Amino acid sequence: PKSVKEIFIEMKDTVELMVDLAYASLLFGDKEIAEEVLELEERIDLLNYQLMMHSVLAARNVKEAEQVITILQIANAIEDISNAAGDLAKMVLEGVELHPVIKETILEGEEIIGKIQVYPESVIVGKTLGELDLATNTGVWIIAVRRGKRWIFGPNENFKIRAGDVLIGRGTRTSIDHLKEIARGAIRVI
Amino acid sequence: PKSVKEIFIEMKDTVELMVDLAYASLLFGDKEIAEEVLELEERIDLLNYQLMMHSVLAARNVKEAEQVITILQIANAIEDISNAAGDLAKMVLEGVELHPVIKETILEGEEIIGKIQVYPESVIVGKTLGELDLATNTGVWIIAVRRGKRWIFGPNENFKIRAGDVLIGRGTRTSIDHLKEIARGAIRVI
Ligand SMILES: [Cs+]
Ligand SMILES: [Cs+]
Ligand SMILES: [Cs+]
Ligand SMILES: [Cs+]
Ligand SMILES: [Cs+]
Ligand SMILES: [Cs+]
Ligand SMILES: [Cs+]
Ligand SMILES: [Cs+]
Ligand SMILES: [Cs+]
Ligand SMILES: [Cs+]
Ligand SMILES: [Cs+]
Ligand SMILES: [Cs+]
Ligand SMILES: [Cs+]
Ligand SMILES: [Cs+]
Ligand SMILES: [Cs+]
Ligand SMILES: [Cs+]
Ligand SMILES: [Cs+]
Ligand SMILES: [Cs+]
Ligand SMILES: [Cs+]
Ligand SMILES: [Cs+]
Repeated sequence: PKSVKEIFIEMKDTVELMVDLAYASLLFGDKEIAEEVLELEERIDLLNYQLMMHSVLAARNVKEAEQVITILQIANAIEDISNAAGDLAKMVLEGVELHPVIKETILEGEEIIGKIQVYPESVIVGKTLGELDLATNTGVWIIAVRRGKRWIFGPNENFKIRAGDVLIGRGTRTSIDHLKEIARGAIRVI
Repeated sequence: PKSVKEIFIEMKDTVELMVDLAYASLLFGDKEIAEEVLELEERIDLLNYQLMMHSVLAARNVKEAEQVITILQIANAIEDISNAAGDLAKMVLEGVELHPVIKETILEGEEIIGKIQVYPESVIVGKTLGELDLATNTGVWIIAVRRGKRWIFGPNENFKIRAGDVLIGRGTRTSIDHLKEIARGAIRVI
């Protein structure tokens, strides 16, 4: 038996990832990332359905119905951000020629998206994301990892980095360049 | 003369802030933060109008019209995320009783929102955000600052921290607790 909070947290955590990937796919014109986004859009509809199922069954009296509505209302805004993400994804899958200012805009905002190469020498090779907490210890958020021909989306704390992995992360420009050097093996301390 | 990129970057940077504040206002039931969000919603419509004005005037031939459309299309998704943020803000301004799982959900997601007290002893007192780059050097994003009776939203790199300021930031739970100790003066190094 899942809780409303459980379901709700995954919705928020998933849509945050979806918006990040929609931008990743636009920047790299990557159709596989774009397709991950639409799969996630489905999971959101499924989570929202379940949130409604729990919510509806839970209101006993008037005051509680009133509250259960504030939840649906928020899940609705999350729902709208999810479809918006899907929209950006479709543009990539459609294969339309993107105006150059789009990729530059994603690389020059307060928070950009960056691609990081991991070298054999890097002090992070062998460390899990959990152990590392780059989000925590570097402000760079790892949203995906291209390990050869495969993609690991929304990797967890168990995921262990290998030389050759290409980290896809979000953070400030400075956060990303820094992290890149830690990955070339230029910076031996994290 | 502004450029399309200029306008576009502010749109993306502003909506990212709006979503962050919509959550801040929900968590603290703060009506002033909520009202900032709606003011920002207006600025987005204004930026989008200008983006359209530039875009429309810029397409010379067919291929270029095609590209200018990919821009409008994205500005449209940004537009939808902005209205979604406004929706969350309205719930706070409406003063409706929020279901308890909402504030817990904002405090228990991958990325939470936190309130940070700055003490006289803190090594950050006297430092500008620019100089500091907490986003960069700590992964905590400062989205607003309650300095007494006033709010500084989306503070820039010039903003200089004072004892007594209450920093509103976004980051992982660990990033936020850490930053809190640097603010109590418990941790003398950043
Ligand atoms: Cs490509
Ligand atoms: Cs959806
Ligand atoms: Cs019921
Ligand atoms: Cs909706
Ligand atoms: Cs809608
Ligand atoms: Cs393309
Ligand atoms: Cs650190
Ligand atoms: Cs995963
Ligand atoms: Cs995850
Ligand atoms: Cs590689
Ligand atoms: Cs309040
Ligand atoms: Cs708007
Ligand atoms: Cs024209
Ligand atoms: Cs729209
Ligand atoms: Cs819409
Ligand atoms: Cs309230
Ligand atoms: Cs650091
Ligand atoms: Cs500002
Ligand atoms: Cs700013
Ligand atoms: Cs204070």
